[PDB]
Amino acid sequence: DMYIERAGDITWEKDAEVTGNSPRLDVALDESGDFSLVE
Amino acid sequence: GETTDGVYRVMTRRLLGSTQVGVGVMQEGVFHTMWHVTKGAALRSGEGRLDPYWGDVKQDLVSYCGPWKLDAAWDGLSEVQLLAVPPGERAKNIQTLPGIFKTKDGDIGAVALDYPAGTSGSPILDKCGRVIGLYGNGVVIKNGSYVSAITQGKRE
Ligand SMILES: Cc1cc(CO)c2cccc(CC(=O)N3CC[C@@H](N)C3)c2n1
Repeated sequence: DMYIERAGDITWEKDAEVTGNSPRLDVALDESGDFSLVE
Repeated sequence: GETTDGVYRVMTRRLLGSTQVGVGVMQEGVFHTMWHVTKGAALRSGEGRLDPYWGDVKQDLVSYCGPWKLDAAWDGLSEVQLLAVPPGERAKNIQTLPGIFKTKDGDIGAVALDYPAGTSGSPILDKCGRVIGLYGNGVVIKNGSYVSAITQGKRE
């Protein structure tokens, strides 16, 4: 049996840690909702 | 139960200790998460019970107590914040410029940020603090690193 606990407000936080890249990826989505790399 | 807007942890006791299986968003009295987190099972909020209302395994989305409410979209240009909520750790904004999932049915936002699977359901925000989608359905790339779709549902 599953339960929820509050973990914060939803707010844009100015000067948050800035990171991660921006790849353009060719993908397929199957009937099971799993993404895959179309190569 | 607790129906304050904001982000919440999704926990189970069915395994050793209390385990965080995912994250979700409460807005306008509706709780929003990813299908792979709850499997469409009911949820507890104190004494309150949350029953599933809508879901789709292919979108990997599910709403509790009402229809999907989150309709804001990545604009295709601006940076975004992943409001990440990892197991055992406090809520942490992470700013990024999304990449792109190219598919036969269209192009989708994607964020290249790697976090435990228990983080599945954490929201992604625009500069106005609106939820443009949820984190935790994506792919492992050549490097072995994880990339997640910005998964958004349709509001009626
Ligand atoms: C293997 C892996 C690794 C990482 C990070 O390294 C993940 C981060 C967030 C979320 C998921 C879960 C996920 O993407 N799906 C489950 C359901 C299916 N449709 C996709 C992660 N799965």
